[PDB]
Amino acid sequence: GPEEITADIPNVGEAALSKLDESGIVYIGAEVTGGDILVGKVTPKGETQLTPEEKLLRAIFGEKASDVKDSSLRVPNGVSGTVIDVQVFTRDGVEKDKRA
Amino acid sequence: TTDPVRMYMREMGTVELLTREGEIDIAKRIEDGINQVQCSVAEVPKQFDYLVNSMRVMMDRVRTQERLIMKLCVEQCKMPKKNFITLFTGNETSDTWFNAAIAMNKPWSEKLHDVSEEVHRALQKLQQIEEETGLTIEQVKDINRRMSIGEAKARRAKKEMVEANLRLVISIAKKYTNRGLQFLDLIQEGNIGLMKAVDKFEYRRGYKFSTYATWWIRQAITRSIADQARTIRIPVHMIETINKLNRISRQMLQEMGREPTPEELAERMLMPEDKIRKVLKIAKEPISMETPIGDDEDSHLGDFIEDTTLELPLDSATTESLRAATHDVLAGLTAREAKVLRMRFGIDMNTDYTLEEVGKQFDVTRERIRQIEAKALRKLRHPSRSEVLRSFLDD
DNA sequence: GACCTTCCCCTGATGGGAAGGTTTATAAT
DNA sequence: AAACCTTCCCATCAGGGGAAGGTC
Repeated sequence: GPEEITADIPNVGEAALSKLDESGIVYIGAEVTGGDILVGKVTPKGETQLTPEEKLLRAIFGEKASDVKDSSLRVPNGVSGTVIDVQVFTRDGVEKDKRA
Repeated sequence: TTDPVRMYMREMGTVELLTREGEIDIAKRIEDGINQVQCSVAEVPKQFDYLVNSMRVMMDRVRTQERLIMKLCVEQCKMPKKNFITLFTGNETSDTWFNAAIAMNKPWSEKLHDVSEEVHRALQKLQQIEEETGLTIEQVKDINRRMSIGEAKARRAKKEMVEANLRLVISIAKKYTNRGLQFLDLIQEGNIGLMKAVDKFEYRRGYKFSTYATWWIRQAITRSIADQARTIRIPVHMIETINKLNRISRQMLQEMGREPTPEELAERMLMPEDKIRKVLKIAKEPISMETPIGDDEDSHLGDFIEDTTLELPLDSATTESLRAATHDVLAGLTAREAKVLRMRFGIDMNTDYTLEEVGKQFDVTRERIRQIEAKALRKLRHPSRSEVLRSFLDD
C-alpha cells in the first residue's frame, strides 16, 4: 500500500517527535543534528512473525506489534545544521495535508 | 562475413521467386495432393484432421498385428522371410496359411505349432476390423499408401511455396526491428505466420498471395513481440492498450503544444481515467545491473544494492539475550506455569499449542489453562521480575 | 400451541472479467 | 488494431435450511 508521511511512528520517543508538525514535517527554523527525524514516514510492512520469546513479551506487557516499518528523513550522521527551507510536492489526486 | 544472419540472407538466394504462374501451379499441385487424400477418405480442417488420424490409427492397428505375428513366426520360430511373405500374402484374414506352413514339414515347421496358439488370437484382432471398417485388410493398406502420396505432394509444394516468398518475411520484419527483440527472432516469427498463411490460402479467390501472407506475417511478428520482448511478460491485450495510449499521446503533441493533459486520454480513449495511471505505472522496464554509475566509473547499479532480508547481528545478539532472559525468568515461576507458557508459546518446543490443545494433556481443560496464563503473566507483570525483560521493549 | 414471517450461514451458481487464441484477402519480395 | 469466442478463476449473489420471534 501507499506509504504515509504521518508523524505517528512506532519505536520512537516523544523527544524525537517533538520537532514535527501534525503532518510530520520538521518545523522551519528549528535547528537539528544527526539522528533527528526531519520528515516522518512509515512504509507498510506485513506478515510479522515473532520468536515465541517475543510473543511472550507481547502477552506480558501488552505492547502490541505494528503493521508498518520506519523510513524517515533523518539528519545525516555527523552534520548538524538549521532548517532554512521545506518544500512539499504533492501528486495529483493525493489529498493535500495541513503542512502542504 | 561471419554472422549467421548473413548465412541466411545469402542462402535464400538459391531459391528463385515465383510469379505469377508459379503461384497458381504450385497451389494446383498442393490441391492435387490434398485431392488425392480426399478420394482416399471416401472408403473445416479441424474435423478433417481427426478423420486423417483415424485412418492412420487403423493402419497402425493392423501393422501391430502384422509385426507381432512376424516376430512370433520368424524370430521365435526361425522360418525364412520368403516362406512367411509368400504364404501370408493374399489371405491375411484366416488361419489357412498357418496349417499349410505346418504341413510344409521343414525343421521350423514344428515351432509353428507352438506359435499357432499365440497367433490365432492375434488374428482375431486383425479380422474384426473388417466387420468395423467394411474393408479387407489389404484395402486399408492401399488407401493409406495413396493418401501418404497425397501428403508428400502437399509437403513438397508447400516447402517450395514458403521458400519462394521468404524474402517478403524480411521485407515485413525490417520495419519493426527495434522493439527489444532481435532481428532473426522477428524474421522467424514472421516465417511461422507465412506457413500458417500457406496452409490456409485458396488459390482460387484470384487474389495475389502477397496480401494474405502479409497479413499473417504482420500478425505473427507483432504478437510475438508482445510475447517475447519484455523480461516481464505482459498480457497480449495490455501491449495493445499501451501502444494505443502512446499513439494518442504522440498525435496530441502538436495539438496541446507540448503534451496532453492526462485526464484527456481518458476522454480520447474509451477507458475511464483511474486505469490510465496504472497502465503508465506498469510500463516501467528493468534496468541492467551492469548500468554504469555516477562519474562514469566502473561502479555499476548491481553494486549499490544492499541485502535487506538479512537481519543485522546487532539484533540477533539481542534475540539470543532475550532467549536467555526469558529462559531464566520462566524458571522463576512454577513448573505448571512454566510448561503452560512454553506450550501456549513455542518456547523451547516444536510448536505452539492452542487452548484445548494445552488442556488436552494437562488433565484439566480450557478454562483452567486460561486462568493459569493470565495469572502467570500477572505474576510476571510485577516489577522486580519484569525489569530485565522490560529492558527489551522500547517504544 | 401452531402459523406466518424473520434473521443469519454453507453449496454452488453463476454474471464478470482477465488472459488467450484465431482471422483479416488489392497489392506489398 | 480490431473482432468475436473459449478456458479458467474471482470474489460475490439467488436459494435452502435450521431454527427464532412475536401474536390473533
